[PDB]
Amino acid sequence: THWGYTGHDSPESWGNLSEEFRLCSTGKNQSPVNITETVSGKLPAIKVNYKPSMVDVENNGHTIQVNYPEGGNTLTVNGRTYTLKQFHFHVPSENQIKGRTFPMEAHFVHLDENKQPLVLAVLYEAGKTNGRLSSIWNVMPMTAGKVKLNQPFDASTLLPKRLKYYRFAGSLTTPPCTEGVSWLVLKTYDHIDQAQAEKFTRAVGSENNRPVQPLNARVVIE
Amino acid sequence: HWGYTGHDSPESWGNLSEEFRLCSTGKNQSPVNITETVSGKLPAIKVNYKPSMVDVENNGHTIQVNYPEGGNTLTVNGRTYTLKQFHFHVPSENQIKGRTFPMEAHFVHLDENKQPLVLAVLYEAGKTNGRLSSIWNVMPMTAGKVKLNQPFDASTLLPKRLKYYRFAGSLTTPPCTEGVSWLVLKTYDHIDQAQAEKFTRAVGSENNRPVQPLNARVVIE
Ligand SMILES: [Zn+2]
Ligand SMILES: [Zn+2]
Repeated sequence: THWGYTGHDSPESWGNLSEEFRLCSTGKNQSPVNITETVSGKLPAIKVNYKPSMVDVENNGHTIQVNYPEGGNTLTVNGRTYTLKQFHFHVPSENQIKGRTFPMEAHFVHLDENKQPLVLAVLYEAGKTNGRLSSIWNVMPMTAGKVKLNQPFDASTLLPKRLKYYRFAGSLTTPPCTEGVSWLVLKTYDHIDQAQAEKFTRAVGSENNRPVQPLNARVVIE
Repeated sequence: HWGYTGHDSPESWGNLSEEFRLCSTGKNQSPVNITETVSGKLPAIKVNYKPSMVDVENNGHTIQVNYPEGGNTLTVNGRTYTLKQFHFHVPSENQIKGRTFPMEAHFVHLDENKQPLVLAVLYEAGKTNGRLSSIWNVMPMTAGKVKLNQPFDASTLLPKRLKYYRFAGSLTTPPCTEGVSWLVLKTYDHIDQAQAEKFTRAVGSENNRPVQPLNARVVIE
């Protein structure tokens, strides 16, 4: 069913749209969340192996998504290898750190061999222009459609130096709100100019952040 | 052929057809005016309604939302009833201590053995009911059936607290069949004047049957 962020299709109503979106309102391990209290722990290191690839940018009406038709771009964590399937954006951010909403947030969606999803999240602070995002921003479809990127894109450039992260379990922030998703939110933020965030919104048609959900029985580790 | 006005009013139903004789001779007729009750430990209601493809119908006596497919159920005491349809009455048919409400909704269920169960929701005059808007928008003004294209979840029409009044009754329209389980929710929902009047206009008149004596029945709450 059609769903959105405004009108009668807003996040508060996703569960009433179709029986398949039921977990959006009944789930107890939903995303995004407001990270306030955390438990300090010895978290395992992240091994990222991204390479210049043949990707295609897409405007699906909900976000601007960069699709990877093939494998080869991976993330290894605690012995398990996850393959990057796609990455997209949210303006403003969905997850919050101590009540702070960020200008933008990127979600790098991965899937392991058993099809278990893992999302790596990057938060952006308001500031200097990001040239690393220009290659995608300049070809950004202003309307619903896909555009093949002529030059190979290297997602490695979109990741910080230090890969320390916050770890918790959650779900997809969009319908059907499937749970069983591991979330790794990077502690080191990147940046964007207020104008970059603005062009995004204009292309999508509205802010596309889902409101924060209750942590419930969950503990966030840092 | 029956109605609420003209020569075929509720008070005459039993006289207009041998098939409608129970409307005048029944001792366990609905609706009723709930005044005196017996406090008892009633079983909790388990409602399992979901977004479904339904059709809206103006049959000349009410505005009805039909469910051709199964999947929407109500469970009480291990028994499971499947929602067949829900309709409305303006003003309400049942009363609580002499009080008639602006509107009343009837959710008609049937179990494996075709035993009818009616869940009733009463509405007070208040703010605009936005959860009824979708149905109200496509509401056929003339006798006819229209298939609501977007899915409708009847759970949005029910309050969080499901306490209810329990008594046995009948259908409130001919042939006034008895053996009907009635569960009237204690918590009220709301509608505005416009919505109520809009309903009367499409149906063509007030469609509430006058209250019937309880006789040997007792209402439990
Ligand atoms: Zn996302
Ligand atoms: Zn009725």
